[PDB]
Amino acid sequence: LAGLDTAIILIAFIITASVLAYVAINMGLFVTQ
Amino acid sequence: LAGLDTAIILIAFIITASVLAYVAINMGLFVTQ
Repeated sequence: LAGLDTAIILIAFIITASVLAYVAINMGLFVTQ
Repeated sequence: LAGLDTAIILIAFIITASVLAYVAINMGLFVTQ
């Protein structure tokens, strides 16, 4: 099925969103300060 | 995002105001003397 496939792609794509926010926020506070 | 670029756009122009103010006050401080 894809239900177990989609759930795995979900966790992966969610982490890459967290890393993107981790860097984007950091660079936000850096150039601001 | 309009937050990072604006901060750089900001600092790019605040630098410009500093250099113009630099040669501005230097202009008056000379001619009056």
